[PDB]
Amino acid sequence: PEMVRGQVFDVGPRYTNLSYIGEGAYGMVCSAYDNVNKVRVAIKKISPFEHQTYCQRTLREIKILLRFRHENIIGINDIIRAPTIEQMKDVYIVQDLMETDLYKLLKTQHLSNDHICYFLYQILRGLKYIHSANVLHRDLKPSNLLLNTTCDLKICDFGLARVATRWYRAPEIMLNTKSIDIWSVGCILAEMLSNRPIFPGKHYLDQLNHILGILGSPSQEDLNCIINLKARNYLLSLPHKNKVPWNRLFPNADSKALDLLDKMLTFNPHKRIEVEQALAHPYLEQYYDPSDEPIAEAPFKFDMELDDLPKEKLKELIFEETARFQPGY
Ligand SMILES: O=c1cc(N2CCc3n[nH]c(-c4ccncc4)c3C2)ccn1Cc1ccccc1
Ligand code: NI
Repeated sequence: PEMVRGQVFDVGPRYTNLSYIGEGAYGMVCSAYDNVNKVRVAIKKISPFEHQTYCQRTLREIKILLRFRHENIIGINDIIRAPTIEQMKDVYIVQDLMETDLYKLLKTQHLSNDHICYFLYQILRGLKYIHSANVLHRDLKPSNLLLNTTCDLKICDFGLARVATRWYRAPEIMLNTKSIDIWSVGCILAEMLSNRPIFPGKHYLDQLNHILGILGSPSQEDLNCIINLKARNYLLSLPHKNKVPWNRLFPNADSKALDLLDKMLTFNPHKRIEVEQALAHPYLEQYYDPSDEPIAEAPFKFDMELDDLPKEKLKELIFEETARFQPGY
């Protein structure tokens, strides 16, 4: 078995010629050659069994990604884990290999207005499907937006996905709602326009300050909803902040792109634009095609209350969910 950065990757004999992609808290992504399909694939190693929260994420992503089928959403082609539950410490999720991600692309490339428009369309087409299944992604960021050589976009990382970095987090998450994904897509749109994050806060306080520095001081109506007391008081203790017009921050940006940006980056989630209205925005006219925008057959529903389940039980559910990919099923 191969070793990638002192981490073992037990995916052989089928998957070999491993190469590092990235890593998180309890997982590592590599690329490898599939000796059956004769292509390179992406493999995601997960070690979640010590924590209940990590077990919940793993099971949700596996369940959601195996039911969904849409061009702009990553699937699961294969899953590797030990023959027995006692020996299963890791789960390897095999997925389509893409050329890069938006995080990497925005670090080296300046995007044309037509490419910002096209990438934005595919995010919203993907999210149109997700939201139609009554699911929120809850963690849309440039690293979760995969791109291939022909500019096809796929949304990955459904660990935080639920049935309806802090830089892409909606203010209502920071002040205690498919609207949270729209906020993230708004942040991503702004980063595509300038190659830098619009709200790069070092901490939540710095995050809220970055937000108010552009949007201006929140209105009474915006501070009317259920809000955390510490957060509400903090905002009430701040000196007035003026709203910075969108053309001052993005002088070169397409005004239609700035109209949609404004509607997505709305403090009040109840006043924020929805996915379908965003797809119909004049800015996405050249790509908008409701004939070619699939929705889910029925809303996604989990059979069990996963949050209440002990980590040992979640492991069993994971073992059963992953059984269909084992030889002799
Ligand atoms: O869940 C996923 C799946 C991911 N990928 C799998 C599919 C794919 N195809 N092409 C690529 C790619 C190709 C070239 N450059 C970058 C990416 C991926 C990346 C990536 C991130 N995360 C979040 C994560 C990672 C580790 C632990 C926990 C969470
Ligand atoms: Ni292209």
